[PDB]
This record gives sequence, structure tokens and C-alpha cells, in this order.
Amino acid sequence: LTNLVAEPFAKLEQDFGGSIGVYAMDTGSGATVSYRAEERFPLCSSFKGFLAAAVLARSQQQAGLLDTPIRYGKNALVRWSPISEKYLTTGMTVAELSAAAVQYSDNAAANLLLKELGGPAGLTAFMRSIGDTTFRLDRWELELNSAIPGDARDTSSPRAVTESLQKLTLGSALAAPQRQQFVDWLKGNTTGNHRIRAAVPADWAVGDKTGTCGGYGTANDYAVVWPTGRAPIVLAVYTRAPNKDDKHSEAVIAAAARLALEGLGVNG
Ligand SMILES: *C(=O)N1C[C@H](NOS(=O)(=O)O)CC[C@H]1C(=O)NC1CCNCC1
Repeated sequence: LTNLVAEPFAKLEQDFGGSIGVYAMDTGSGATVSYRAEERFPLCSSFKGFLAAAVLARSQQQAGLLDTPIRYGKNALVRWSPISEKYLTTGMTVAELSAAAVQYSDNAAANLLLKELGGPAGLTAFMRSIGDTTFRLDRWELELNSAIPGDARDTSSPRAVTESLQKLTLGSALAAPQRQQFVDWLKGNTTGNHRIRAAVPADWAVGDKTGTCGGYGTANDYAVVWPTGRAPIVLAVYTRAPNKDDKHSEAVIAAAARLALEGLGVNG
């Protein structure tokens, strides 16, 4: 049921000037669209969705975790910490840090939560526990964004991202209350309006998490999409490019998402 209908991904990535990786699954039928789906791409900020899921998994055994207040110093505030910079003098709860990491891609929040889990290896361990053998987080923010060609650090594949996203948002990897909280955080993301969401009709629910490394044309988005009247679709779109100064393209990500939905026969 993979690639029953061919779509012009090669032309798209040639127009972009790099590589595009796509994996999309119709959870009703199991039909899939797959293009470079098992290649590694840098995660960039997109690890923060899985980070929040790992926090929620821990909260299943720690009823007080989400409302625990976390104070932090000015040295925690790295580039692009738009929420946590406004609460430097007060602190925020674990749940607020999680929401900020997901919905505003807040870098200081992500590092604080990584510390709670035992660092990149602790998040990687959570991903292993749900059956993901591809994901690896190796470094903290901001070092994880280097996006070096051929470097497997801080990467996954579009397929493994989609499979893990499906387990966490629709499957049984989280308990039902935590699953719905993860979905609600993704639905409230503010950074993805020009990526997968731009390919999705406004009357369909979407949750997503973006990433943009800042070099090597490297940027991405993954999402769960609920078309009305049919089963949800899960998909991931990742990009990279050969030159350090190559720019990312939001339009290419939206275009790739459109081709994925077309390949699944989903009328938008
Ligand atoms: C994530 O990849 N981020 C965090 C933030 N939001 O972008 S998004 O695409 O996740 O929404 C800014 C870009 C990126 C990031 O952390 N970039 C680093 C800091 C800015 N200079 C380049 C590296």
C-alpha cells in the first residue's frame, strides 16, 4: 500500500536545490506515501514535540510533575526563548515549559526539560521505549542545530518520526489523558502556519511541530491531521541541502505536504 500513486517529489526537491524526505500514513487503510523516508535528517527544533511527550509519560507516574514550578537564571535564556524570557523573574511550571517548547519552540524551555529527563540520552531512551530505534538526540540547544552533512547526531528519519508521532497521538504509548494533552499542545502550535498547515483545509484539525536549523537548507514539520469524516493522517516532511548558506523554504514543505495528501487520495 506504499506509493500506489506516484507524485513529483523529485522535481520538487530539484527546484528546491536539496533533498526532501516525506512519510505520510493514512491510519484508516494503512496506505502510505514515502520518499527518502528512511534517510536521516536533522531534527532541529522538532525534537521538542517528543520532549513534551516524554514529560507527559513521566507525569503518568508523578501526579505533581506538570504543576511543579521551575525557576531558572538568565544563563538559561538562549536565542529564541520568547515565553521563558517573560517569566525569568517568576519561574514557570513544567507544563508551561512543555507548552512553550511545543507551541513557541522555546529553546530555554527545551533545555530545562531536557535536564529534567537526564539530557539527550534520556529523551533518546524514551523514544527507544516506544519502539523507535532511529531517533537520536545527542546535544542540547543550540549546538544540536549544526546540520552538518553526513552527521547522524541529532537526527531521525521521516518514517520513524511519523511512526512515533502516531504511537503518541493516536496509539497507546501514552495514557488517554496525557495523549489528549499532547494532541492539544500540538494543535496550539503557533510556528507552523506556512508548512503542513498551509496544505490542510481550515476546517480540519491539525497539530504540528516545526524545526529550522539555520543552515544547510534544513527545516521540517510533522503533523497529525484529522480530515473530517475519515481516519487521521500522520506525516513528516524534512529538508536539507548541500551548502551551509543554503536557505530553507517553508513553501517547499507545504508543497511536499500537498503532494503527500494527493498521493493518499485525500481530497483537500
Ligand atoms: C528550532 O528549530 N528553532 C527554534 C526557533 N523556532 O523555529 S521553529 O522552526 O522551530 O519554529 C528558532 C529557530 C530554531 C533554532 O533554535 N535556531 C537556532 C537559533 C537561531 N540561530 C540558528 C540556530
